[PDB]
Amino acid sequence: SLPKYKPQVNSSINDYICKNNLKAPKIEEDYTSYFPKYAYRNGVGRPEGIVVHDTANDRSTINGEISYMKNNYQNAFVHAFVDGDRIIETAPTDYLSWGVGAVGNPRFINVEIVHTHDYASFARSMNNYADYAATQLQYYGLKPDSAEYDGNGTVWTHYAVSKYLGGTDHADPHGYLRSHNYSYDQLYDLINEKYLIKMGKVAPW
Ligand code: NA
Ligand code: NA
Repeated sequence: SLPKYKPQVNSSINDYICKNNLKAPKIEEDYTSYFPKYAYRNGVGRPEGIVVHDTANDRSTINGEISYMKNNYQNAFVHAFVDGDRIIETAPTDYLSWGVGAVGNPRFINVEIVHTHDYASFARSMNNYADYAATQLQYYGLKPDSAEYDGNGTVWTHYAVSKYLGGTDHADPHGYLRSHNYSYDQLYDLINEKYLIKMGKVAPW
């Protein structure tokens, strides 16, 4: 059989996710007819990676975030939102979204983490981000490569886009993940494992 993934980053939260065999919900669509449908720089259907954002909002729900975004889409919109219960895709991943400024937008799928308020719901939200991201990497034939420390790859934080590409100055998701005793590198390891499970290279949970 296939080898179990050896975690490359210690994570008691990822251990919890795996041990309890958490299952991500289905990706559901909530598209909006008036959002623009613009190409990535290499074409429609040509994303180069995916960005981790968080809503920076301790009070909102995923429904409130989506309501706000549909009203303010000319200022910002993203591809999807995840929380502890749902994965909602709000724009097709084949077209760009307005989520990470003028340099990153023509390159990357943008996904927002909605804030959660207990341990189990936070863990699920991480599992859900990672499932969605691994799914996109697989579908588009991208392999996980973290850009955090070298400015190159297919998985980016908003912070990394601000640091290496410019066009924006946000610092998500580091502070938010830290507040829940997690980190971007633990998330990345979870994306990597899930990608490898989907690609049939390591054992499913
Ligand atoms: Na898609
Ligand atoms: Na890299």
